[PDB]
Amino acid sequence: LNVIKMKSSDFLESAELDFGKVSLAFHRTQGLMIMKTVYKGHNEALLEEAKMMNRLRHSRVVKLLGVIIEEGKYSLVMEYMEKGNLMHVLKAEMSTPLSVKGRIILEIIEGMAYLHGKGVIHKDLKPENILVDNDFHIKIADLGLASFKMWSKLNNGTLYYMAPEHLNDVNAKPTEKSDVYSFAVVLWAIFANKEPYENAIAEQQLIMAIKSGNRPDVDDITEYCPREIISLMKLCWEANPEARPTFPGIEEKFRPFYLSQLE
Amino acid sequence: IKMKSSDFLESAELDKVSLAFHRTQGLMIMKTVYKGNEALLEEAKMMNRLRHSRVVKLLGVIIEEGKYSLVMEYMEKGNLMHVLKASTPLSVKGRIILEIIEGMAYLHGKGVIHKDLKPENILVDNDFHIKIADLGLASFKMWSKLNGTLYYMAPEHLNDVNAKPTEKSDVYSFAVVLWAIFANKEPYQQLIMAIKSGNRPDVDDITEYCPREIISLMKLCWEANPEARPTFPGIEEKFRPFYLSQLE
Ligand SMILES: CN1C(=O)[C@@H](NC(=O)c2nnc(Cc3ccccc3)[nH]2)COc2ccc(C#CC3CC3)cc21
Ligand SMILES: CN1C(=O)[C@@H](NC(=O)c2nnc(Cc3ccccc3)[nH]2)COc2ccc(C#CC3CC3)cc21
Repeated sequence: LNVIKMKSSDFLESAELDFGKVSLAFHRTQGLMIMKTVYKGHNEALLEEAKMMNRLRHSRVVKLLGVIIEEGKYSLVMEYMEKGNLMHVLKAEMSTPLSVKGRIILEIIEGMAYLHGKGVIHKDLKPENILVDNDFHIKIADLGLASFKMWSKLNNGTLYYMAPEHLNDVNAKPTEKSDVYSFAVVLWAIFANKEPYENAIAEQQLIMAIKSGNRPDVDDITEYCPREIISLMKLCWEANPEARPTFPGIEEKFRPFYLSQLE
Repeated sequence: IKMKSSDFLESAELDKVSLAFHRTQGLMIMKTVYKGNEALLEEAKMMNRLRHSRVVKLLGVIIEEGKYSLVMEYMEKGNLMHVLKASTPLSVKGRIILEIIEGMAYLHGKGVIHKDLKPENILVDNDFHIKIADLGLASFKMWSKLNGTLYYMAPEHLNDVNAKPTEKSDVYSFAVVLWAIFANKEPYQQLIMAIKSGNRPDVDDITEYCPREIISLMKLCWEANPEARPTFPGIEEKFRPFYLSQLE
């Protein structure tokens, strides 16, 4: 457990930011980190959960660096991703070029393939959980703590990326195909530079529409997105979960396309 | 367009909104949208330019210490369905329909498609005149960004959230409002597919007297094919002489 134990004295300084009690801190040897804190006023179960998450080690997946438990105040600690999340970057003034968007897609695929390979279902894949560093590499995060059972309980949601089978039944068993659907909508957003379903009027309209087969508007991306990716996102958002490909399957389809046409 | 909290003498919370008494311009409804940019002011100014007697006027905005609020006209009797369930004379129901037509024709003339026309967005003043509102911020794009009845939604939008709304989308919603005005009640997955297949509010459940012309109008305006529906100027051309000779 010492592998994930951090102390306030390990950091030179920290300050609260304007979710929840999030702060930016400089670690004495490991650099800038983001800290999320909850006040409670049992700890060993929290530390083991942190140790488990810390074993998810892959270049495109957020590595939990450690936790701090002091004075009834409980913190998770991770590396600071300066450019924020994927949608923040997509909407930036600088228009992200095709070669970069293609690499982002491939890195998302790599990260999700690793997670599923480790038996991890994400359950809330979405642009907000795809973080971007200063060289435009990405890492997959779980900022809503959907996979942190204990740490989520201590703290006591867009539907655009949620698979239709989970619309109105969020307690159904999570599946790998649930994540593949989310990925399909992320693909669309990467080329649209925006959230889907802008012409929806009511939440009930949208939920029923998606369950009936409605999908993001492909006509918004045809002049930017290559045909191969449009075909890919259609496979990945098929209504039948078992008709959706695996992420290793997606990777074997997408990587040679990226290499010859995009890189 | 820009107001300050100091511009108001008194305020009391009203069943995230409050009724406030302005120093010079009188009673207003205030809603704090966000607690915690120039595009917001520009959008507010464009809404302020939507000046018509049957359309709610955005009176101003308050931007103070990270607190963002919209300020609009005060409509004493609440929304249309509240009034319908209160009894409204036929000549007043006819005038209300005509005032909906006027306000919607104005909005369409300005290029504004409402997209969520319904009794809750039709506000009634002390003298039973109406104004059209957008309480769900369907047209307030930038202010909505600071942060669900399907009975009135046209079938071309049911199960297709990507189709662009048009003037005829609002005409369908108007037809169902007509039914509600004389039924005095709200209408009606299984329902959605039924509506998309041609099911409509049951005219036979209107129990009070309703002119044939109004029965025919609501059937015309809720045609499944949007091109079979009239425009609001087309509706006014037919309805105003009817109101003037038979109802006023
Ligand atoms: C400090 N912090 C963390 O360490 C988070 N960790 C993770 O997201 C994560 N860890 N390991 C993984 C890898 C994985 C991915 C999917 C499923 C399973 C595993 N993610 C959890 O709590 C936080 C919440 C929000 C923020 C923020 C912020 C910005 C807005 C200001 C920061 C954290
Ligand atoms: C203060 N306030 C506002 O100003 C609203 N504005 C409007 O609806 C509007 N403004 N100008 C127009 C005219 C138009 C109509 C259609 C399309 C485009 C324009 N509507 C928007 O936010 C609110 C939400 C809810 C309430 C409440 C309440 C009590 C009654 C239950 C109040 C507001």
